[PDB]
Amino acid sequence: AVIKNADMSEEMQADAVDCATQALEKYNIEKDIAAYIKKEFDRKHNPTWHCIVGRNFGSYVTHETKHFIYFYLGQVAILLFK
Amino acid sequence: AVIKNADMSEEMQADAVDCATQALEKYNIEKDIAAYIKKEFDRKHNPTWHCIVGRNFGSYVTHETKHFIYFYLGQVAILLFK
Amino acid sequence: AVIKNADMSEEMQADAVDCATQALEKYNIEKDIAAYIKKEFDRKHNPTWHCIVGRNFGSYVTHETKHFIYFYLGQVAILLFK
Amino acid sequence: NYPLRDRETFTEPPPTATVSGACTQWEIYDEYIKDLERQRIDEA
Amino acid sequence: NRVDSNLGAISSTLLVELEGFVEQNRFQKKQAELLAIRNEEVR
Amino acid sequence: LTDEEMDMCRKAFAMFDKDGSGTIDTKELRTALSALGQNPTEEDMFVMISQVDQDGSRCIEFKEFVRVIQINKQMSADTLDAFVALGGNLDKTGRILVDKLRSICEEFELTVNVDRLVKDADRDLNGFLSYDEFRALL
Amino acid sequence: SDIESTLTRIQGHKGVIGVIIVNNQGVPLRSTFEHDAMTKQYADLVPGLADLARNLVRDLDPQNDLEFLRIRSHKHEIMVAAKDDFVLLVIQDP
Amino acid sequence: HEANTNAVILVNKAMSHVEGGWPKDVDYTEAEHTIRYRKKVEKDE
Amino acid sequence: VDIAAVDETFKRLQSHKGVLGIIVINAEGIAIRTTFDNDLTVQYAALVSHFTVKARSAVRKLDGDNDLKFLRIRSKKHEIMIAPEFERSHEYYLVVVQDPSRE
Amino acid sequence: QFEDMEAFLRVAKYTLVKFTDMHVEMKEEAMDICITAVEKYPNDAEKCTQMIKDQMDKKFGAPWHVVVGKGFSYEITYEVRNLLYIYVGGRTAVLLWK
Amino acid sequence: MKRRLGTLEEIQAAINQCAKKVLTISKQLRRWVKAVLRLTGSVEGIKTQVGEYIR
Repeated sequence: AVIKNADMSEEMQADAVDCATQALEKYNIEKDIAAYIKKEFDRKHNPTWHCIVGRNFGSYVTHETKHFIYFYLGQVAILLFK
Repeated sequence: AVIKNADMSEEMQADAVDCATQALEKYNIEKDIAAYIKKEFDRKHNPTWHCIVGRNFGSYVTHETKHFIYFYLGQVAILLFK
Repeated sequence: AVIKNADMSEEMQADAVDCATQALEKYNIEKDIAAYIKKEFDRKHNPTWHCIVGRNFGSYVTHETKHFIYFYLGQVAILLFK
Repeated sequence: NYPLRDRETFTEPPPTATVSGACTQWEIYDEYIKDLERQRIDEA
Repeated sequence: NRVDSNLGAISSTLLVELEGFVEQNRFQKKQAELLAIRNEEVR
Repeated sequence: LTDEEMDMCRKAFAMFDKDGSGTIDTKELRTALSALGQNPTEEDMFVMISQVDQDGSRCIEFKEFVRVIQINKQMSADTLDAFVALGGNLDKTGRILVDKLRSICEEFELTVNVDRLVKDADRDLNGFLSYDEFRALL
Repeated sequence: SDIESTLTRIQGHKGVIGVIIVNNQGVPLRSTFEHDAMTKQYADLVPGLADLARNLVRDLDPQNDLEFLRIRSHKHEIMVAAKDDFVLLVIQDP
Repeated sequence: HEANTNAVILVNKAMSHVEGGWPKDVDYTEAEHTIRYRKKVEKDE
Repeated sequence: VDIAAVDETFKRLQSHKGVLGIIVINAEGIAIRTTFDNDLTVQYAALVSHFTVKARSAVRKLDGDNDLKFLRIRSKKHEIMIAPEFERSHEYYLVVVQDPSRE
Repeated sequence: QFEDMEAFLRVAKYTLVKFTDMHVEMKEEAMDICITAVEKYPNDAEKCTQMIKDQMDKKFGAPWHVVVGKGFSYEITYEVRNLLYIYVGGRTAVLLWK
Repeated sequence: MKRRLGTLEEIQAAINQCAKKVLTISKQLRRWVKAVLRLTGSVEGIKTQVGEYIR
């Protein structure tokens, strides 16, 4: 498990990893991963999110100051943000 | 211009399509595509957008009440939403 | 020309056979044969190929939906795919 | 309360390369003779 | 032999061998006498 | 890349892995450093090996041995020694000071010498030597 | 003075029309021809056949090698002595 | 109306081993047809 | 019947000194008659087919009106002899392997 | 200096790695599974490649590519740190790339 | 050989006294000059390799 760029609390980046990785192993396609994680992560921490998962990606997106993850995990990288 | 899914007004879609394609042609690198596609479309309409470019990624997004765009053009994938 | 197994559009099967036969005519060694057969088709159609040339070889390989070709010329064998 | 800041994404696809070779009984014989020679060198 | 086993071994020597380099100084004492010795016989 | 570099590489690999393990373990490496006088920590040597160890072995071998010699050697034949002889102290200017040669003949205490060489290697016929005519001297 | 005497003997028999020596990659050195519009033809066509034939022979049982080769056309006998340093050609109609 | 994935490729796995040089799917090496093929190339004057 | 004649030619050739082998292979690289086992057969057929079409293309390129009726490669063990007869409706480069060391 | 094919096959039982970019545990697991494949089915080599890449398919990577053979040539594009080329039994050779 | 096997100035001084010593052993018994030139050039090359290394 490798994280690259982040400013959230350490306890919720641990929550983010333990939410994401077993969900990744649970499913096989990756539209539904980025539905399931964000619905769960709404109900767990805070009432609005957006997540992207995948490979070969580029984006430009606005994160509220205390919310940003760039996973690099199984060579399927996840980025998630408020 | 291949558009898979949206729920949004259509002349702004016209601005979406041309501000995607000439941005793609003017630029030559992966990140700066979605850099321009936000920045211009940002300063035109509204201060908040989020935009994704690449191949083999994936996301669910919550439904934006009237501003959501996905492209597929010349093995380039682009998403826009509010 | 002899083809034992293929699942791909015949209009570029003709492309495959005319690409391989002039290669086999021109060069006089069998590394540069598998060089050219990839190289020129790579600059034709797609970004990714793999190509094997020899006699009495065994292989298991994941297919591609419309890119998998198993030639046979003059007791000299060719495979190529995406 | 909290404000809006923005970031970008640099994705590195795993590095790739091209390898070309030709297997034939002559190649194999020569290599085994070499592997055997280093065995004698190690022994001596 | 006496005039060209010397003078093709006098031109075969190697003076400097392989701080502490003062040992080289000591080393270059020794072979000095060598060439001197050999030269005398040819003379 | 050459053929005698393989000879020296084999001799030095013999020198390092001195017991005969076929793999450079840390103790023989520290033995080599301690013969050269150095006794560093047991955490910097880890990082040094981890940059040189590619296979994950914690022990480097002859392929890795020549990989590091290859990068350090050919990354950084007769151009340099004849070049830096005297003109390479001048760096593409073609004018060598006579006082440098007077100093060279001063320090090495040579019995008889006349500097007519520089008088009769003068190919621009001014009183100095450019680099091509400097090689013509050599 | 043995190599050139053998060249002079071998180039003066009843059918010989040309002797060629070519290096590893190319550079046909010491031809024997009054013009050089067809020496280069030999030098870049024939050693492909020589090393291709070394492939054919050696593939069978790798203790084996190739030494010589002959191609007899209708009007020509192209004899090639290939080996590690070079390739050598002698052309002769019987 | 709000989710996306790229156009996903599909891939299963296929095999190949090369043995011999008969003209087409008329003939197969692991059968008897080789004998009769050589027979119809053996009796031509 | 001429089948006795061609088999007789095999014993004519094969009665000579040192002649290890005779085989006939057509333009599609498939052997027809053999004298060896099956795998040394198929590797000869493939190798010699490719080599002789390269050599004929070489000679035809070198001179327009000259073809070859002959080919002879050498070992230190056995002097493979290839003969071809390039024609239409038949082109049967027969190949012998022999050596004068034996017997 | 042995004097046939057969004494060469008497000596040649080692499985030398011709060239490889693999981790050491990667290398030992892949090397041993390929030798078990080659010893298991010398005759039909298709199902040797069946076994090799389907084990590597479930365990190590979703894409894999195995080529076993006797005499051949190849040019592939492969992502780095995942290439194995070994000589097994002094004759048979196996290319393996993801 | 000294070309093959070449605070810094102490070492350079020692090398050059060693070369002086080769000539002194010669004393007990023109290419002299060019040998001496290529030696000193090689020593200065050692020094500038070092000086770029500290960068």
